[PDB]
Amino acid sequence: KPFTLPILTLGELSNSRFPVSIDQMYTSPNEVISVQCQNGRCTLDGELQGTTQLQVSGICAFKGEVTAHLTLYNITITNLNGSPFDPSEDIPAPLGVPDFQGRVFGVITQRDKQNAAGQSQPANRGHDAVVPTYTAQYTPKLGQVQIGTDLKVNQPVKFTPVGLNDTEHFNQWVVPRYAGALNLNTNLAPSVAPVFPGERLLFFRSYLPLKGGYGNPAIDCLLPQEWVQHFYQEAAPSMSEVALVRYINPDTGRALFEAKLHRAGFMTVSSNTSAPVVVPANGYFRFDSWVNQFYSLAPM
Repeated sequence: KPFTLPILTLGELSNSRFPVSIDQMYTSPNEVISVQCQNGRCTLDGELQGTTQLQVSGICAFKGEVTAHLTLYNITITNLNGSPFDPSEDIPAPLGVPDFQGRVFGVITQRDKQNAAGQSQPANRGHDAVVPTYTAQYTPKLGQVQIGTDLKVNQPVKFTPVGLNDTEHFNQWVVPRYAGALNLNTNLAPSVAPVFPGERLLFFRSYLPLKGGYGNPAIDCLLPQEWVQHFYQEAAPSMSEVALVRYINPDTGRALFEAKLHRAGFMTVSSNTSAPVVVPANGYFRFDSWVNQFYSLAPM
């Protein structure tokens, strides 16, 4: 089966590491030469990796049960489908959980498991919450995270992400210790990097909302969520380690620039600057052909 990309403009692409629309394509800073994010990870032949799952509503979201009220609550997390999480499962953590250090802001909602006498429907409550992912309390692989905001113990919760609380401790390329400092992370999607001098990573960037403070925080993903979804659907065999892709202006049919789309599921370009890529609104990538690591990209 021939490999393809979905046909989607930048305005039709979603971030795979936070559930928001893409704002820009962006070339990696000089300091960012290797990354190992765990959401938005998928091989070109459709194998999801890391903590990647298919639903936008799963990205940086989680479900679980409140086990303790301390402003702070301990949550025993489940899989997103509500089934109990088995730490023995060969994934880094429940699929969808945040893959970066930061203070994730969203809303925790709670619907009671049973109805009160005289009520035909369950009681509900919900509150703003912060989920720190850089502290020892963030141990989703051990089945527990801590949130700060009442909430009932042993009643199920949903966390809907909105943005970051603030930029304190926001390091998008530092993978959390999913099982705490005593345990190595396991079953990680591998690190990716340019290996051709003068190439750098090409990111799909979103500027996340903030609850407060100064900032315009960026989260960069390797693949849009729709690309992950498409690759999984097609399951097209990869015929080499590198797919040459070109960004097309559809009304002219001309290629504006070219990029390497690597088998592991990430892109590199030939560029000397870290900056937003300025492109027409109607443009999109198209698969050209399979090449190899020695192929030299035209400067963009």
